[PDB]
Amino acid sequence: MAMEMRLPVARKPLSGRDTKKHLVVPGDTITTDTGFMRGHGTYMGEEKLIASVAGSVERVNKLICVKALKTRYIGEVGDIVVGRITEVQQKRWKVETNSRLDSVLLLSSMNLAEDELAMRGFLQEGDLISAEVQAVFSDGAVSLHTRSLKYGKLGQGVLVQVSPSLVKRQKTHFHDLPCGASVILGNNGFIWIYPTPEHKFIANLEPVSLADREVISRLRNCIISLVTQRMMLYDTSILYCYEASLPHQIKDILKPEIMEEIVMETRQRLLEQEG
Amino acid sequence: LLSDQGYRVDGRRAGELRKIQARMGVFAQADGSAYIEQGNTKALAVVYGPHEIRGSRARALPDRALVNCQYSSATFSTGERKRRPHGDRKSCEMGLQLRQTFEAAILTQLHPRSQIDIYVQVLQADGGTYAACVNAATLAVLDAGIPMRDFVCACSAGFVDGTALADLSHVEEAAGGPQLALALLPASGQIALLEMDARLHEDHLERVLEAAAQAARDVHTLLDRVVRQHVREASILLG
Amino acid sequence: MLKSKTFLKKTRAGGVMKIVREHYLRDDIGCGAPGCAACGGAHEGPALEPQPQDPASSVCPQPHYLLPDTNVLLHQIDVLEDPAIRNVIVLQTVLQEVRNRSAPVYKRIRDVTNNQEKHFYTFTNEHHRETYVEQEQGENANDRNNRAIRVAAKWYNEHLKKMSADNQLQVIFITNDRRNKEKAIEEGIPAFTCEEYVKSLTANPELIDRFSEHLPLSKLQQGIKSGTYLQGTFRASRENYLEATVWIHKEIILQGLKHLNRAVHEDIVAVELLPKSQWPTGRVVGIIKRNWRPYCGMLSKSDIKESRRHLFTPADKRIPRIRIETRQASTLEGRRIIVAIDGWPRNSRYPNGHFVRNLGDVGEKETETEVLLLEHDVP
Amino acid sequence: DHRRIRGPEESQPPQLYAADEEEAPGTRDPTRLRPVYARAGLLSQAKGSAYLEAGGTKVLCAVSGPRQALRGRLLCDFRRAPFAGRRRRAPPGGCEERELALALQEALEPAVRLGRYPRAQLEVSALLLEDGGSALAAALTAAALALADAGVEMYDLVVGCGLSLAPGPAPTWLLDPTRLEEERAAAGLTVALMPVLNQVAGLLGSGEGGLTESWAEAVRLGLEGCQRLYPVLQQSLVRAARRR
Amino acid sequence: VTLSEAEKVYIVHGVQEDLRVDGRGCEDYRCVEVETDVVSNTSGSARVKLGHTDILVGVKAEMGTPKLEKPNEGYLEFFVDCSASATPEFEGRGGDDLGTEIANTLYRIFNNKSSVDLKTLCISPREHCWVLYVDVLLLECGGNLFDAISIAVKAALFNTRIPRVRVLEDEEGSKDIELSDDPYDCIRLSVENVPCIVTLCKIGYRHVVDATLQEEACSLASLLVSVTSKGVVTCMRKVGKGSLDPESIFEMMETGKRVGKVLHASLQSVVHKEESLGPKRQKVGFL
Amino acid sequence: KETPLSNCERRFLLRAIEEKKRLDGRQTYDYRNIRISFGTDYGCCIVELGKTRVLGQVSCELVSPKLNRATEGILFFNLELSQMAAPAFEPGRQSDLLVKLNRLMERCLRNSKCIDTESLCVVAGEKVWQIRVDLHLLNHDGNIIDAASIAAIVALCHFRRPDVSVQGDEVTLYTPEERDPVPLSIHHMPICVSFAFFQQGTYLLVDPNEREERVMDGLLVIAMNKHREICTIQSSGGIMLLKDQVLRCSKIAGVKVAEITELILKALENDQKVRKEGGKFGFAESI
Repeated sequence: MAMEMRLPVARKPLSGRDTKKHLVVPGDTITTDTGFMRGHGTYMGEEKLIASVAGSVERVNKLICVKALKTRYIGEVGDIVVGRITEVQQKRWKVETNSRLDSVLLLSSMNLAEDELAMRGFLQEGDLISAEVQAVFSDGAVSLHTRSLKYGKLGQGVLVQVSPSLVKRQKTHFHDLPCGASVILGNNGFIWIYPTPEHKFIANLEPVSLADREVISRLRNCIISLVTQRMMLYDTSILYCYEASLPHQIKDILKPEIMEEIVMETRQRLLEQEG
Repeated sequence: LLSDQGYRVDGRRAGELRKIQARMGVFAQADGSAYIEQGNTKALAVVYGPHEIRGSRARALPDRALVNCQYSSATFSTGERKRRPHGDRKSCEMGLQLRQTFEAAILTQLHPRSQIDIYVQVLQADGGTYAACVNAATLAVLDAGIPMRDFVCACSAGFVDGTALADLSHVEEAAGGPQLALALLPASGQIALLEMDARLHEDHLERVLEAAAQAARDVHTLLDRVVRQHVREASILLG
Repeated sequence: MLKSKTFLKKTRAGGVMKIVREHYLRDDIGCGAPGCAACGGAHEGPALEPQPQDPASSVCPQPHYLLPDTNVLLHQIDVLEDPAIRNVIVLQTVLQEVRNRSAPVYKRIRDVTNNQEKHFYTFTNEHHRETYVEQEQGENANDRNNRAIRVAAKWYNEHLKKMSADNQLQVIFITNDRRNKEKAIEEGIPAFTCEEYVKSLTANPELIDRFSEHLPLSKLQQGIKSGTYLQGTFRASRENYLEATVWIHKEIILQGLKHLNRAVHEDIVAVELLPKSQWPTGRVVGIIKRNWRPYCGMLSKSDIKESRRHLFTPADKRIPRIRIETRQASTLEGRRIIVAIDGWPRNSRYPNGHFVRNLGDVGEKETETEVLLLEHDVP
Repeated sequence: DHRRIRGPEESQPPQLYAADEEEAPGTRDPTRLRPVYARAGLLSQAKGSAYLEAGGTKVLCAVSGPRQALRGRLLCDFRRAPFAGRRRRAPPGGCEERELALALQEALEPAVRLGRYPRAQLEVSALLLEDGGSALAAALTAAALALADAGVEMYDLVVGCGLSLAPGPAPTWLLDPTRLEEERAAAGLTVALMPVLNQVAGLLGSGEGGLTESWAEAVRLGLEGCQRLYPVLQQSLVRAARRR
Repeated sequence: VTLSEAEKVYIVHGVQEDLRVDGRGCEDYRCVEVETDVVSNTSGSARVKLGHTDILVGVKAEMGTPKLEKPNEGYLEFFVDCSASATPEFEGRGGDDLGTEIANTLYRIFNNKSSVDLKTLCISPREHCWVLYVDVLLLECGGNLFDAISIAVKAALFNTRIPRVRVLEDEEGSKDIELSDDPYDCIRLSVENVPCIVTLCKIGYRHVVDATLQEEACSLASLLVSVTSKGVVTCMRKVGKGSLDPESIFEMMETGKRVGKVLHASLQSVVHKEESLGPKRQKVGFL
Repeated sequence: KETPLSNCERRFLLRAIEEKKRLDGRQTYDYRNIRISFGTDYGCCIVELGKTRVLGQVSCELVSPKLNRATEGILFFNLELSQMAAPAFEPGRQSDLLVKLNRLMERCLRNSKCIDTESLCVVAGEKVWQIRVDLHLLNHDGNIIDAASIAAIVALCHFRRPDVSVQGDEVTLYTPEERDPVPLSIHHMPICVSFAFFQQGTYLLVDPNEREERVMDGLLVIAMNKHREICTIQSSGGIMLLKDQVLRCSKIAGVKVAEITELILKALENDQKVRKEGGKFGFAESI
């Protein structure tokens, strides 16, 4: 039983950026070429396109928008999402994600009066669900639907909340790693980690074995370290973080120096196999 | 003695500001977090962003967002210990003016049925509290990415011996008497908020107002650098 | 560069509270002498007359400049107002210490400073980056001020030597204590006293110049019933305000502020007899009954246009001068007001009182009428 | 402030101005209990009530009935009477009363099962009429008996006893002290356990000086005291049920 | 309502086999950050940072009436502002509820008369004594809330510098008080008898030191033990909805005094490393 | 529970604003016809700004002074919204408008140094006058700011306090039967003028009534003086305005404070000439 205190280390700038992305702060003027449509994250002022959120700019052939760095989750059609149930209303559930409103899940989408009082039993207040996004309401509320049986109420696992602008828009988010743990990389800021089943819903409440648990908890701390050092989060990055985590024991990697060397080695590996 | 031979008590002339340093992204637990300091006045601002209404659901407006601002000073701010419960009158006003300035330019139009909360806590007050709180809240909002009209900057000004003074300390607000704080958005020159508690004569008024606005523009020429510097060292880590 | 200064001042509510102030250090403080080019040239403000015509050096110096200490500036102000002494540099620390010490000395220095012809340059030593000193722990404030003045004088010596083209302009330091002159020689700069310089300038005849306690009333009335202490009414005189009498119903003469234990005109006091060799002379040792009344008079303001404590001269000559604590202090000038006394602490020469009401300006009929009614107490 | 009749500005108690030397009460047996007089269902307009008396310590409790996963929440209010003790407290109080109310709430929830009360609440109101001794433990015991007679479902009763330490050179623990034995005291402790399930329901005791062994001995002695004290409460609640 | 029950049973099965969700052992703290003298308008200031949770404590000095119960020496006063900075759950009135309770516990921790030497605080008896206003302003609540407050108030009382005042008094009214210069001020408190709180929150058969928000939310009951430097144990408290079986109290009490020894020695070493290192140096950083 | 405004009310009133015509028929720069009435006893005034009644009362006592300020008297203001004034003014519901009026009145008539505080001190540190004024809003059909400022200034002008005589340490007050109560010392009369901004500062209006406040989006308050000094200004409503607008607004506010100071002086003279010849309440000019 040992405890450690330290003086708080002052942050260092740590510099070569090599970036030509064009950057705006709110209030300044976007360069107007005639034949732009409109954008989100900007507005019309005095017949001049004025950006409204600090960040970078993106230009499409017709669309000019401003991409920020930390927003809450925006409703998108084809995305998979993880959410937490808050209230049990009469015809629908209220699901909280990191969106600007609590998302709504109608009962007509859930694959299982006879429904009204039994609605409470098979989907408990406060569990964790994963679903595809059905559509978007008019005011910006997001509606989600469980189409296939790979969605549903989740297992026991562990959850980590991140910023939703730090994950790739890359297909097949469901990754079952060769380490022994499966992960759901939601398109919002949720990452779910659960042990892999061999049978291939019902709550399998048996205790998970120790090596499986320690692999699960090694992935979680690497995800925390990645989102702390502000890098993109995807499957090969998680694998190289696991490989870089293998020399050190699990408790010590939340010290910042071990985090620095893991992120540096992972970024070097990703860059050298990038091309 | 406040200004003799062009020099003030702090040792600075009539136009230049204090040294102000703003740091973004302190509390990763919250959504937007900023810490600013103007001389010895410390200000801390936290915004939890557009979250849905938790309780008392009749408060929601159908078209635009709702802005909730709460001002709380620390109990150990000045020499005399003051208590924030049962001392609410000064604070209630300081919250409602923040509500005014951030319903002014926050674009509530893009967020129907949405609650945006702005919490400002002051850690050490050395005069010019209101401007420091507005600047901290502006940096905190631009952390969390709520899209707004313009960068918002606030400052203060006084009038002593025929000369205008900018960015008063606690000493200069104590003995002097003419205070005038304003909040300004500089893209259009529109004064967002005025505060003045004085015995100031009409013929001087325009002069000090110009100096006040000039000080505000200097704040806009400093914090902008910080914001751009911050966002630049975001993008190098991303792409 | 930014530094921080710390004070531990008291309050008005009998309390002690900490103060931390910011303190900036600027680089663009000009030396005030056009011989330097690094400072810039001829600030529209007062200059120090570069290459001065010699007023009368003629014994010790080359053409030079004068830089005084605090005590010489408090004492030899009658020397320094004179139009022969022409080029003196004034430090800001000395001026602020004068502003703390004596009001009309500061007034006269300001009135000479705004006068252009006698060339004075005020130097902001507290904010110049070369000359700022911090307070070392274990050092009184007077020692810090003396060391700051010495360091700034050494800085002027080194700045007028090297930064100028050719070093032909000295600086001269004036003092009263010869030990301070010895310290100035030991650290650096040449120096002189006030008296030696004012003698050996040249051309003499233009410039030859240079509590008792109060016992509580129980012991007083015990001593009256038992013996030596005897009570009576107090009475001042319009002739000599050091002289006063006490009636006993026999009259007792008492003079001197040590014996006049700060009792106002019509009161009930208790006098102790002096020994008979020093005569019927007595001394006030206690105050039995205060009997005060609001007095008419005028408010003579100090030359500081910002201060709070002010001096009040009453109407009749029998009442000592009263120090009040107002903030108005400007519209009250030239108007007869009435002031009421509230107590006499041990520390001050004067009482403490307060404003009550305004009557009118001096010279109008109605004001003088109501004043002569209130003084002789006609209802 | 303006909803009660105001009087003088500032008042002082007479005991501080009183010039007398009050003697210590002397030596006693450590496990010397006070005689206990308890009866339940005393009040009429309340759903359940209990009155508990021990020497110089009096306490009364009453329970308002249930009113309109989901789980019941018993919020308990603890008021001391304004004339209990030497000094007179303010009628709102505000500092010490909420501190004792948290001890009550964190000691009663292991007793009252709340799965049988969806979306309802219970109001336990305790009132301390005479601060003769162990103040927290008698309030716990009377609130437990009042909740039992009120007819809410439980797992067990709650029996609590307070302790105290005489500040002599050999620190010897005392059981169920009087108010003078708290005034002389250095450190005082209070435990409460459900005797059937044999589990501690809440312990709160301020310290002045001790060592880890002594606190352990005090805890097990308090468990012995409450287990010892139980049957009088049993027979009193049986007689109160026989009145029904 | 804050987390599901399947993840509850996963956390408790992780607890019973010595690997929690971050990979710590049964009896291991995470990294603790202590910063001295942040706010420059106080007599003493401390900042304490544990994971997510943030506690800043400022201590001022004031003059006042000592008391009528204890006339000849001074006392301490506590106020906790559970601010609206932490959660929007407590925004306008909910903070004064929880911010009450913490404050009450601190009085018990300082109800010793052997905790801090109050005979130092006397100026002249029955007339004037010092009142240490200790104010706890937590910035963000992140779990295990009572440990960091105790670490912070110990660090802030170590940083406390009280100015040396002696009062002259005469036969008259005479309230003239000196406030001697040279802020040397060797009325620094002897902090070596000031206790620290350790929680021991119970999850299953095993008890866990330093629960997080998930690890508190999965737990039923908790023991609250305040330990001094040597072996001295001040007040104990049971906090929680659940019940607690008796032998677990003794086990958690011994584990609490062990963790208390480790904490106390390590805090003394770290704050002596602060004052040994460049009081004019280090450029104190709140960023 | 207040009645909501129609859409057609908004459209017709904005179309009326766009051609510079009010509802009642005055111009843009015209106050309504005001009336000042007095009570029986001293210091009781009723101000009608035109279907808007504000009651004003001044009471005064002897309180021990504040410790930092031993030599002047305390002013204490209370502007309380009565229940009869508006059907939505239930107690505790309208906190925002209550604070927004209360702090504005307090800042104006305190920090403007309108009435002397230094003339009040009887015995330094022991006995000082303490003035409490109470304004009750009785009927709500326009600016509460303007009518409240008028009522407070008229009540401060009309109030008289009982005489005290100081002799040594004796403080002997008198009944109003035994001595004439002296009037109070006033430096100047500061007053408030309200400006309404419509559709982002295009159209400037003076003195909006109820519908005219419901349709507006901007309010501005300028407090000025007889000698054309500006005391306080305050913006509300969340509008954006250029500085040219407030520069032209100060001039019109100066003309208006001159006219209302003329009205208050006629009011005081007419009431005093009424009370010289038998005693009554003195109406006042309604123009």
